[PDB]
Amino acid sequence: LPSGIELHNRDFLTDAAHLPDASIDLIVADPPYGLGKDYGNDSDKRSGDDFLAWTREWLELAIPKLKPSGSMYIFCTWQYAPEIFSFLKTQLTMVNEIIWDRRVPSMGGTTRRFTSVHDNIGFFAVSRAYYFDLDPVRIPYDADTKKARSRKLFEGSKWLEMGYNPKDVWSVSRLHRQHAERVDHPTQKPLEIIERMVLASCPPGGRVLDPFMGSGTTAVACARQGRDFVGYEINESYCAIAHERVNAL
Amino acid sequence: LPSGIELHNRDFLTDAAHLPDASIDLIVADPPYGLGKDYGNDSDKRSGDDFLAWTREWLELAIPKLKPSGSMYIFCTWQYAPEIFSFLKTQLTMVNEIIWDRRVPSMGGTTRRFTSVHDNIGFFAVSRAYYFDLDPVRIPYDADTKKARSRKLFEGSKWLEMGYNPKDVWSVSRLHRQHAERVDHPTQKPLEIIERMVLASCPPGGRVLDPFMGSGTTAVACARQGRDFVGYEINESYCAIAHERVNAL
DNA sequence: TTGTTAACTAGCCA
DNA sequence: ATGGCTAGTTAACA
DNA sequence: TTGTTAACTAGCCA
DNA sequence: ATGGCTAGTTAACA
Ligand SMILES: Nc1ncnc2c1ncn2[C@@H]1O[C@H](C[C@@H](N)CC[C@H](N)C(=O)O)[C@@H](O)[C@H]1O
Ligand SMILES: Nc1ncnc2c1ncn2[C@@H]1O[C@H](C[C@@H](N)CC[C@H](N)C(=O)O)[C@@H](O)[C@H]1O
Ligand SMILES: OC[C@H]1O[C@@](CO)(O[C@H]2O[C@H](CO)[C@@H](O)[C@H](O)[C@H]2O)[C@@H](O)[C@@H]1O
Ligand SMILES: OC[C@H]1O[C@@](CO)(O[C@H]2O[C@H](CO)[C@@H](O)[C@H](O)[C@H]2O)[C@@H](O)[C@@H]1O
Repeated sequence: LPSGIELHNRDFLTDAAHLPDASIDLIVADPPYGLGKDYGNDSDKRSGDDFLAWTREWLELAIPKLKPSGSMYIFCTWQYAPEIFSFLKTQLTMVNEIIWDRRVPSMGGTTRRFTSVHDNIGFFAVSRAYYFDLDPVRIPYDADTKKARSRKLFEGSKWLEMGYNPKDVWSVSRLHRQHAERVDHPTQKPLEIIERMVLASCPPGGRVLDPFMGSGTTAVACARQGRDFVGYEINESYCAIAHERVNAL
Repeated sequence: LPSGIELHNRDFLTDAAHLPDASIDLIVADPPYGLGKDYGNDSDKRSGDDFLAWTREWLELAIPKLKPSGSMYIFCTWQYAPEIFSFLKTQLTMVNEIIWDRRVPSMGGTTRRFTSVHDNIGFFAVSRAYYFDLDPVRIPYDADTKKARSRKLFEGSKWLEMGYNPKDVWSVSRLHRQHAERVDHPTQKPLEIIERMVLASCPPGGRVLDPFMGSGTTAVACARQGRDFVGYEINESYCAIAHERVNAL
């Protein structure tokens, strides 16, 4: 694999010790949500106080690995977001809560509540001096839409000419099973979302840690965009897929 | 003043005794977020532990008013939601976390974080047997979309023939100052989303409590849908607007 | 145009 | 305390 | 077609 | 301690 792409087929909680502290620029964490999915293991078969307990366990291993300029995005479900976010706010400062609007709702058959269509992303920072560069993640307008938004009072503004902030709600559809990007993983994440996080919060060439990389989506994002990557995945097939994904760019 | 609609220019926290315990079917709470706004008072000038203590205070007076079949929606900001939702999960059960996608981002000037385009809403219930009816709030398809979505596998399905679950992300644009629904209030909530709350979670004839009603958006929703309403707002200018909005029906 | 499917069924009754 | 049966669930990829 | 604005800048310096 | 100054911020209503 490319230079700084480290794919470790190891359990993160037993191998984090090997990771030097204050050595990571960004953590992109998409840990098991506690939703009972089949990852080839029981990672997502915990729930309630056990899952929160386990979530603190790995969080405490990972946080020290952050450089004083580093940041972290952590995916979770509204079912455990308040407790997780509350805990992280005693360790880090929360810069943002990003809502990933997945467009395609979860199935089931319910009629007694609203259907799930968002995941929660918590954007945290070690200190007020965190690295964040908006320019590479700015969304430029097409011609028609730029014409619709332009006004004398805005002419020349950066948001208008270079592009606008993605905001705290990211509308990006889940990857259909037949989507070109899809691989044999149950909980894949659109590269679009992961790349944005990598480009705005990791200095180019910086190091990004993904404690539970699955298909190496973060790896791919770091490969392109030129950034370093350390990642752990217990499932060997996932580690496999990941290598494949990174050895195709 | 229509019958069933009752409006008060008082502090809820001090008049809660007047509200019989277990008399309300739904609480639509759009309380101060803790963001520095000026409602003619300093209610939104609290922050940190001081905001949350006040938040959990009025919450403790409101909850016992909910009948066993009751439910609640509480608007809040990501900056205090994890704490608020964590506290409420110890009292009630959380059925959903609804994201209000405001569409129009907050202004300021930053480039150091993601701009805000969502407020948070916690949907809670006293008991597992909470009232909830989706049919009044199903979103029907237009000829074009129904055609795009229809497949033999889905033909005859309630969600296709009648309309879909609005989901837990609600993309409804904030009300522009020049919008015909806009009245002189700094933080008005679109009736579209308040009405949805009233329709799904309050039986026709039920009583709705809004402890910080502001401009009366919940009063109007109930009036238009045949629900009873009780509301509180310490600012009389706002209270007058609420009278007007209700009376113009 | 179409087959297919994706991190987040649930209330009864037995 | 625990299943299983039912009526029920969408946007977008190929 | 264009004016205008909405629940949530942020760091520096005299 | 405290303004003030800076570079800077969008979709949609009328
Ligand atoms: N202790 C552990 N160490 C490393 N990986 C783990 C551990 N426990 C669970 N996992 C993996 O973490 C992954 C969580 C997934 N959400 C990762 C998905 C990944 N973001 C993707 O886009 O493909 C699963 O594939 C698990 O197998
Ligand atoms: N103790 C209190 N009792 C009643 N109202 C209060 C109290 N404290 C603050 N408020 C009001 O609560 C309101 C909160 C607003 N967000 C209401 C807006 C309302 N949802 C609307 O759509 O117009 C403000 O108008 C405050 O003045
Ligand atoms: O408020 C529901 C919320 O609680 C969670 C964990 O945060 O589950 C806990 O509470 C449930 C209450 O219905 C219990 O069923 C469950 O056993 C307990 O762990 C989430 O499941 C849910 O989002
Ligand atoms: O700090 C950004 C600041 O700009 C404000 C201040 O009024 O307003 C925006 O909209 C105004 C109405 O025309 C413009 O005059 C102003 O230049 C523009 O930035 C607020 O939205 C915001 O706090």
